[PDB]
Amino acid sequence: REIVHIQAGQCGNQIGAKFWEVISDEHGIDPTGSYHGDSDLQLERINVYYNEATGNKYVPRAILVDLEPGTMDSVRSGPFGQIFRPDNFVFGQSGAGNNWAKGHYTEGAELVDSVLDVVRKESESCDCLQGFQLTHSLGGGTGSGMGTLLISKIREEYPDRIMNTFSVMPSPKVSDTVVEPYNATLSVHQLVENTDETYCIDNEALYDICFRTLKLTTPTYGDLNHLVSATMSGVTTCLRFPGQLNADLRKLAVNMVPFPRLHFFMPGFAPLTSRGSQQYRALTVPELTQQMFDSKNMMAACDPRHGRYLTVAAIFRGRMSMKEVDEQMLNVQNKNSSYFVEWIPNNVKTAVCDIPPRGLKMSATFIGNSTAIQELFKRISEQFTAMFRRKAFLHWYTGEGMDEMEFTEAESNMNDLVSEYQQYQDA
Amino acid sequence: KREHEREVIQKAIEENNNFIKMAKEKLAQKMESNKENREAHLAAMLERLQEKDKHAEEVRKNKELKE
Ligand SMILES: Nc1nc2c(ncn2[C@@H]2O[C@H](COP(=O)(O)OP(=O)(O)O)[C@@H](O)[C@H]2O)c(=O)[nH]1
Ligand SMILES: [Mg+2]
Repeated sequence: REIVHIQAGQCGNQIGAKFWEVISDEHGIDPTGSYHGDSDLQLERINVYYNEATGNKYVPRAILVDLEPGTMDSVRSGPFGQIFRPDNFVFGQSGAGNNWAKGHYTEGAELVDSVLDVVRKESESCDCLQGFQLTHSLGGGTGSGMGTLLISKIREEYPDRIMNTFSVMPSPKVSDTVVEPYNATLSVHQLVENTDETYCIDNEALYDICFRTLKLTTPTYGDLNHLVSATMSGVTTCLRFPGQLNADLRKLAVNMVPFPRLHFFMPGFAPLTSRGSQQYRALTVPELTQQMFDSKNMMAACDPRHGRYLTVAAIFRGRMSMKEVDEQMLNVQNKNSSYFVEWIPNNVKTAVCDIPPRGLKMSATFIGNSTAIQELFKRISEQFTAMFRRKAFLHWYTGEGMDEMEFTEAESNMNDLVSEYQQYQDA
Repeated sequence: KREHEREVIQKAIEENNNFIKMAKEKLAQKMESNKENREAHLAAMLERLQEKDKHAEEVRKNKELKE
């Protein structure tokens, strides 16, 4: 069951590269593409993400996309820059100017067919393609605008495949431009309709974690991407290593998505660590379970106590007592049963994987579908409305052919999504 | 959606062309209007000077019919 990976825009390519860097190390693949590991667990399902090449070389099934060559040139000169298939580098020259319209309708529409040629070339090599995963931000132009354009066209050509995304949400605390709420709202509209699974990665939460918890006075994007790569590794563990639970993208979707539009997940992770800062003390299982559920460990700036969990997927990594894990997992549900919907019996599922990530002897990754996620979309909607009520900064969009009505629809659909999440919070 | 996508980029092209078009026409009209006005001002000037000549002829004429 092969997965085709796509990374779009500056953010998309910067976390996308970091992702391939991290899991390549876990699968024992060096920058050359050669395997140098000591466990056979590493190679059993390496076909999910890697293509097998001459000399038993492994090549990521990854497609790199951008409307400017800057970031992708940095990727190609980065640590694992050479592992990527050079033909899978598809880039324009004009950029998107943090403009959704440019990415979706003009600049990106010019490039999108070239990208789909590569997607198609990769897909036909697959014995049994299960689907796609996209990494991108929603606050810019390329990843947000062209990324959702790609999603729409992939769904057209592969309507029976799963679409998955890692979507970075914009935050004023970590902001490039004022129009990020516009770009994000337009994108969420697209995501609600055309993805089955979306990991909501909030730059607000990533900032707060770095500041409040990791005590980083002034966090960079590099710091923020330490958390993202750690989270991305964890939520894909069940897909990359042998196991019985949530092993493919469809079975994850069937277990996590009770209603088709409500497919926006809160990722969580424990223990939280900063770059370089060495951890010497391994956490106990009770500690991992408590932390991975705490709001301070959520990658989406939402209070889980303000909502209810529809579904939960948990993945413990390392050498530990699987009996202690099940005990602690059952304790959380039994002590805080109110925060789990009673009309989905046994909605918490747990997996365990012997291989821990690098630098930690054990870890836990959390994937929650909570109604509390509405707080994320409400926040975006408020920032959106503040500007839109005065039609501020809209000329950037009307200049590319967009009409005000399209903003109104996007606004309305996100507010509908909010109310849908609220409907089940009071069930 | 594909049809909407086409309509959006067609709208951007249309409005961009319409802006170029109206700027080209607005300018051509101004330079034409300015050419007429300046010429009409210079023409009125010469005409006034040319009747000073006609007046001078009438004066010299009046001196010959003075004798
Ligand atoms: N976490 C993270 N967020 C980023 C990064 N680069 C940009 N962003 C965020 O993404 C938005 C800007 O989008 P960007 O990716 O630069 O636009 P694009 O290149 O046209 O797709 C803003 O909300 C930024 O905070 C990055 O390296 N890491
Ligand atoms: Mg940028």
